Amino acid sequence: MLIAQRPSLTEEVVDEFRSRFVIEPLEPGFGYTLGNSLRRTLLSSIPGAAVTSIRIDGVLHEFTTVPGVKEDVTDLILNIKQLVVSSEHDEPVVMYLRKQGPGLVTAADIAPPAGVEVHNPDLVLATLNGKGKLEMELTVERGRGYVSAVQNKQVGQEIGRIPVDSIYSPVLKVTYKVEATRVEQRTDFDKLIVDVETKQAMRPRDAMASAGKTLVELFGLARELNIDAEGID
Amino acid sequence: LIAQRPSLTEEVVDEFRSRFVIEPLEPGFGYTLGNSLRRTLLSSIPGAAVTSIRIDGVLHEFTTVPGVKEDVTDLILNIKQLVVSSEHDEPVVMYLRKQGPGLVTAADIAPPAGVEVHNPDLVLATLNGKGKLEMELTVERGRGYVSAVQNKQVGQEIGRIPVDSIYSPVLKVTYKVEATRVEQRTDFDKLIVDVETKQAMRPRDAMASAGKTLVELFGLARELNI
Amino acid sequence: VLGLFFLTTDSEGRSPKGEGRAFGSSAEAIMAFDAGDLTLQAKIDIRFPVGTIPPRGFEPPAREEGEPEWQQGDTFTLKTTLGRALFNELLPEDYPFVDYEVGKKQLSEIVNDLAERYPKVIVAATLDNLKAAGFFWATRSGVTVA
Amino acid sequence: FLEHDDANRALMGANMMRQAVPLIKSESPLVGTGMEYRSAADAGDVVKAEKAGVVQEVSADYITTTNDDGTYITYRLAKFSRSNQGTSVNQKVIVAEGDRIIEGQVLADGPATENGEMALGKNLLVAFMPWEGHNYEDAIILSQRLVQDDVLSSIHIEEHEVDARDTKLGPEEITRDIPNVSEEVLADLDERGIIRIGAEVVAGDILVGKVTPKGETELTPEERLLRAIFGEKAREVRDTSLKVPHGEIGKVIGVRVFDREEGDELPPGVNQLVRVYVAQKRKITDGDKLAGRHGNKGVISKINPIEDMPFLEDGTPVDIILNPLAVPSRMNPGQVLEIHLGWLASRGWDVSGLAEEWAQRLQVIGADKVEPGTNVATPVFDGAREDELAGLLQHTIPNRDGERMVLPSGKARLFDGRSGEPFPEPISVGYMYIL
Amino acid sequence: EGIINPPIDELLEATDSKYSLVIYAAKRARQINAYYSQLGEGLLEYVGPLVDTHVHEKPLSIALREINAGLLTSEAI
Repeated sequence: MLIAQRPSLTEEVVDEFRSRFVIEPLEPGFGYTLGNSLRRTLLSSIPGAAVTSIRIDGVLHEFTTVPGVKEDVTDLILNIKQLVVSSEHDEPVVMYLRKQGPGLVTAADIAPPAGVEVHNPDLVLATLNGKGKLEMELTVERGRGYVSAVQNKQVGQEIGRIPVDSIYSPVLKVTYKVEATRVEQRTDFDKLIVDVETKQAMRPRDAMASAGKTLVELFGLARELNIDAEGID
Repeated sequence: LIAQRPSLTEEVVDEFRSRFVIEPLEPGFGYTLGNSLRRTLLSSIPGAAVTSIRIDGVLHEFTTVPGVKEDVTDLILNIKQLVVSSEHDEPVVMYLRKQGPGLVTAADIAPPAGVEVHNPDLVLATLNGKGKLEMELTVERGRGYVSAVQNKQVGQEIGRIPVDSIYSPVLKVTYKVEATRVEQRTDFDKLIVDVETKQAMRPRDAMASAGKTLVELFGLARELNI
Repeated sequence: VLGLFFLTTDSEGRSPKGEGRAFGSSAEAIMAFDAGDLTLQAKIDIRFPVGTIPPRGFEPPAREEGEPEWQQGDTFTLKTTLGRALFNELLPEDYPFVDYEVGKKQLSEIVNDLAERYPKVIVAATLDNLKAAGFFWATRSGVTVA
Repeated sequence: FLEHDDANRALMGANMMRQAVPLIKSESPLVGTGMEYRSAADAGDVVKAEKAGVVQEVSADYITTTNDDGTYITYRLAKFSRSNQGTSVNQKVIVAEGDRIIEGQVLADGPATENGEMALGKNLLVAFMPWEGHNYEDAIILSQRLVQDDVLSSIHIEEHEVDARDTKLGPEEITRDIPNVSEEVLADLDERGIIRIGAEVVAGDILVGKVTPKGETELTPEERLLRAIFGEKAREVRDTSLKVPHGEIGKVIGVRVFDREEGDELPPGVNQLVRVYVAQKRKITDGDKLAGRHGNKGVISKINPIEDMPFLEDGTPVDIILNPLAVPSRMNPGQVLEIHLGWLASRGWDVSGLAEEWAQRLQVIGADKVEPGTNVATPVFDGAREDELAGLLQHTIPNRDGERMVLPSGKARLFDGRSGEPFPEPISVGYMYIL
Repeated sequence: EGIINPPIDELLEATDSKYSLVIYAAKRARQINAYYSQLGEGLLEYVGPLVDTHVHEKPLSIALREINAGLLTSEAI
C-alpha cells in the first residue's frame, strides 16, 4: 500500500530569478495532477501588487500624444505595467512622478509614498527632448492573480486617467513537463520538472512554498468529510 | 484584492452519489481543481477485491465445472466485478458452496467476520439439480488494478487460479464550474464535483481519502522548501 | 504540421475576442490567454526582450528617435499574434522572427534554412521542439469529422 | 454505410473482417447490417436444434432436448478446443431450462457470436482528435479499461507434440528420469514424464521428458577429468525432451497420449506420441493490431489509464481515440456515420407526433420508439438517411438531468483528462465497432 | 550521456573529412579497447584513456571524447 519511493522536491538554479524544480519518482499517473495544479496555483493564487491606472498631465484619453516626450503613450503603458511594485495598503494608493528638463526618467527617480516600495529602479520609463514637462501620477493596488483592464469611470472623473492591465501574480510563467523514470526495474514512475520564471521582487522557491501551502489548505478542507488513512512513506 | 478562503459543502442526490460545491475559487481554478481531484479519486482509493480462487476438481480456468452452464472463465468474469470490503490487511479466504438446482448469488457467499460483500443481488452462475459448486475465494486489499500475472505467488498449489482484481470503488466523477454572484471583474467560479461510487463505500470517505493523498503530496512539496 | 498551422494563423479562425491590445511581454499575453480574455488567433502588439532577432522585413523599419538606434539586436514591439510568438520561441533565439503562416511549404523552407545555417544538434533540438509543440497544439486545435 | 465508403477502403475492410479473433465475451454490433444473423446461423459454428421440443437439462458440457414425439437428443458443446489458427472455439449456452424450442433455433453460440448473431468484436466509445502524438499516422490510443475489464481479450491455444520413435540404436523412452538435469526442472511432471494439467509453463519448461536410447560417446579429455573430479557417470542416454519454444507462456489444459502397444494405431516406428495444449489469455497490449469495419486499421501505440482519457460531460471516459486525419484522405466517411448512429443506438429516442418527414419515415418503418441499448439495423444499401440521423440526434433520450450530451451537429464537449480544462471546441463522439 | 553528446561538427573540422574521422576514431577505439583487456602484460606501446572515464564505458565513446578534446593527432603513412 505504501508508495515504493517517497518523492522529494529538489531545486536547480540557473539565475537569481529563473529556477527549475524536480520531483523524484512519483506514483504512476500522479505527475499531471500535481503538475497542472501547481502551475495554475503558482500563476494565480499567490497575491501581489501592481499598477491599476495612470494619469498624465495635459492629455485626454483620445489624445494619445503627450507633449515634451519623444515616446508615445502605448509604449509608456507597456513600460509602467512592466514595473513591479510591492504594496500592502490593501486600498488604492497613488504614486507621483514629476520631472522636467531633457534626459531620461527612470524608476529610480520615481518618489514612492510611505509603505510602498519599487523593487527595480533601473527601468527607464521615458526619454525627454527639450523641456521634459513630464508630470504623472499612477495608482497602485494590491491584488491576486491577473486582471485585465476595465473602465472604472476614472476617465469620467478625470479625463487624463486611463485604465491599464495589471500583473498581481509575482510569477511570470510556469512550464511543467513530465517524463518517465525507471525505478526498481519498473518504468511506471513519473518525474515532474517545473520551470518557474519570477520577477525580481519574489524568490521563486518562496512562491512555490506559498502555492503549496495554499493547495494544502484547499485540499485539506476535504478532510472535514471524514478521517481516513492512505499508504504513504 | 479581496481575500476569501475556499469552503466545501456537501449534498446527497442518491444513496451512493453526491455533489460537492466549492464557491469562492479563483478564476480559472475550478477546472484544474476538479480534474486533479477526479484523477486522484479514480486512480487511487483503498479497496478490496478477489485476487485468487480455488475450485475443487478444476486445475485451470479454461476447463468447466459440471452442473453450471457457464464455463470457469465466465465465472472469473462474474467474480471480477464482485465488490467487497476487507478490514484485514492480510489476505482473507471466503467459501462459496451450493448444491442442487438454483441461482448461485453473491448473497449465498460465506462472509468471514470483518469481510462483507455489498452487492448480494448479483448472480454468479446457475446450477442444475445434478450440479455442485464449491469455491474458495481469496480477498486482498489494495488500490488500483493488478493483473493476474503479478497476483500469482503459489506454484505447487496447481488448484489455485489467480484472477485480476479491480480495487477502486469509485465508478465515475464529473465536475462543472459556474460564475459567482459577487460583483467583481475576477468573476470567481463555483466548482461543483459530482461523484458516484460502488456499494463498497460512501462517496464522502472516498473523497476524504483522495484529499488525504493530495494534501500529503502538496505538504511534502511545501515542507521540503524553506 | 496541422498544429503548427493552427498555432500561426490569421484572424477569423474564431471570434477574435480581446483583439487590438498590446501586451508587455509574451508571458503576460500567455497569462491573458489562460484567463480567456485573449484568444490564440488575434492580432496584438507584443514586446520582445533584447537579443530577440526581428523579422527579416523588420530590419529597415525601426522606432522613431533623434539618436541612432539598432533594432536588429534590442527590444522592439511588433503587431503579431501570440501563436506566432510561441512558434518563434520554439525556434532558436538567433533565428530571425517569422511573422507568416507556416502551413507545410514554409515549414520546409525554414527547416531547410536551419539545416543550412545551423549545427546539427541545434537542428535536432529545434525539430524536437517543433514536434512537441505541433502535437500539443494539434490536440488543442480540435479538428474533428462529423 | 457501405455506400458512403470508397471502393478501396471497403475492399480493405472486407479483407480485415476475416481476421477478427473471438474474445472471452462476444457482443453483437449496436449498428450493423441486418444480415449478421443469417451469416452466423448458416455458418456451422452455431449449434441449432433439429427438433421442436423442450429443454430438459442445460449445462456447460452438454444440452439435452426432448421433442414431443419422444426422441431424446443431447448436443455436446465444444469447449476450448484449438481451431486451425490456434484460437479457442468455446460455445456458450442461451436457452433456459423450460423454454420452448422450434426447429433450427439457436441453442448455443460459437466463437464470435452472441444470441445467434455474428459478433467479431466489441463496440468502443470513440472520439476523433489527435492526442499528444500517440495517435499519429493511424496509430490507436485506448483506455486501460479494455485491459482492466477484459473487453478485448482472447484465448490462444497452442498445440505441440513429440513422438517417442524407435531408431537404430534403440527405443527412445518418455520418462521422468531425464539425464543431466536438476531436480526442480522435473518437478511438475507426472509419473511417466508428462506435465500435469493446469501447470503454468514458461520458456524452457519441460513439457514431456524424453531420452535418446544411446550414442557412441567418446568422452573428451576435459570432460573425463571433470567427471572424475566430480565422480559423475556420463551415460550413453542423451536428453531429447520437449521444451516450450522460447518466448511463450500459458496454462496447460490437456494432454493426449497414444501408445503403440495399446490398441491405438500409429505410423510405423513411433512407439508413443504425446500432444500438450498450452492456453493463454492474451490481453490487448501495445503493438497488437486493431481495426474497424471500414478499412481503418492501426497498431495500439499506448494504453493510458482510465483518468487520462478525455472524458465526456457526465464523466464517461472515451474508450478509444482515433486520428481525424484519416477519414478525409481515406475517403471513407462511412465510419463517421457509423459512430453517430452507434451513439444514437446507445441512447434511445422517442418520436411520436412530430409530423416531420424523417419522423414520418421512421413511423411507417416502425423504428420510432427505441429503448436505450437496443441494436439498430442499417442494411448495406438501404441504410439510414442523413436526415434521419440528424433528426434523431435532435431527439435523443435525455441520459441524465434532462440534457443531451451530443450537440445537434453530432459533437460533444470533451474535458481533457490530464490537464483538466475543456477542449476549445466540441468533439465528435459515439460508438464504433472495433475488431 | 547520449550518442549525440559529442557533436559531429567539431570532430569533422578537426579531421577535415567524415570517413577519415570514422576510421581514425575506430582505430583509437580499438587501441583503448585492447588496452582495457591487457589483464597484466603491461606492454609499453599501449596507451590507455587520456580523458577521464566511467567505471563502465564504451571504448568508442572515450575515443570520440579524445577526438573532440583535440589532444589526439593522426598522421597518414
